[PDB]
Amino acid sequence: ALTNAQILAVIDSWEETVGQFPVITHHVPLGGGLQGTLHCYEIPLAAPYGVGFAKNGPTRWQYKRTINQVVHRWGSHTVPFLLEPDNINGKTCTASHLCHNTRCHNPLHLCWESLDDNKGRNWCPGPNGGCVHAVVCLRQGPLYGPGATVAGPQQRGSHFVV
Amino acid sequence: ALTNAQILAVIDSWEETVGQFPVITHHVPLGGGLQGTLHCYEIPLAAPYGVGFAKNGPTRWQYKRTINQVVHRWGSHTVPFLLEPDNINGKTCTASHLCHNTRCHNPLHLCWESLDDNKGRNWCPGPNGGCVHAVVCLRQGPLYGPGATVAGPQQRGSHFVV
DNA sequence: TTGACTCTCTTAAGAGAGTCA
DNA sequence: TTGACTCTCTTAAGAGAGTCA
Ligand SMILES: [Mg+2]
Ligand SMILES: [Mg+2]
Ligand SMILES: [Zn+2]
Ligand SMILES: [Zn+2]
Ligand SMILES: [Zn+2]
Ligand SMILES: [Zn+2]
Repeated sequence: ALTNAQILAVIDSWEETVGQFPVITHHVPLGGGLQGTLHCYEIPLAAPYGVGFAKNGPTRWQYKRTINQVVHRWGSHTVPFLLEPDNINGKTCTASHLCHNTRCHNPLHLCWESLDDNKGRNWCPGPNGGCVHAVVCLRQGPLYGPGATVAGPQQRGSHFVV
Repeated sequence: ALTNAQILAVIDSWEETVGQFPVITHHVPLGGGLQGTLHCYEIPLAAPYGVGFAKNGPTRWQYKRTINQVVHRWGSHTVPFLLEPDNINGKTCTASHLCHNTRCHNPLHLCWESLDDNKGRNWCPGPNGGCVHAVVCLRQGPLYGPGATVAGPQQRGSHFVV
């Protein structure tokens, strides 16, 4: 809600509830031929999810609290960042999964950044493969690699140069 | 329907027309602190665009030819790839700008790949900065870099470990 | 046959809000 | 007040199809 105290209280309640989610170990590529271990705090697959949580989409959830008799609701991964600016360079800030695991609500696996920065982590080589993200990646992005291009640049005639 | 010879004739007429688009020289980052040059063949900003071309969206165009009284229409960047497979790994193939310049229709600046591969080139370090795309990038992706993350992973209590 | 407009849709990373019990 | 559902929207890389003269 409006007060910093009320916001800190929302963050504290969220952390307490998510801290009781099942902790699932995931071994992950780091880049550079190395592997690491992440501990994700995963929201349940079906109701009940936890106090204050409800599912609004196949992999979308919301957290809600009643403050001053009014319901306040947020995207379930945005709560850690309620005291941060909600935009940057005129772009909306988004909750970004460093573990690339949507059900995870571990705030040690989340950052707050533009949707472009968020998306781009999918292709990052990872913290041991050359990640240059100032807020460093926790793993190599799941889509990093050579790709599967069907056809490359080509011309039939002689009208074009690179 | 259309024979492979009719398709080649469409590609040839498309190349003839695109080859007469204004050619703009762009200096671009290659990665590794190096600079290179790309020559983009840019569709005009407003009508007329060129024989067979029409705008269906702010940065979307289509190419149209009528053959034996039947109207055929294609996305304006898909024409170079009409003799190629149109899917791979269960994913639709898309025209992917190696020059990251949507108005460009230079077929030497295009490849044909999944939408995920396509998007990922936005963050590639480039052909002189560590690109691992099998069909190599022509330049560093426009969104490559440290990013502008507003807040990193953090917790208020001690409920979480990474 | 052609040009110049019109409309809505896909994907996968993210969102806000209403209806009931 | 709290839970469990419902719906559509945003973005930026990409698409298909209709109308009129
Ligand atoms: Mg993400
Ligand atoms: Mg692209
Ligand atoms: Zn996680
Ligand atoms: Zn990274
Ligand atoms: Zn180009
Ligand atoms: Zn590349």
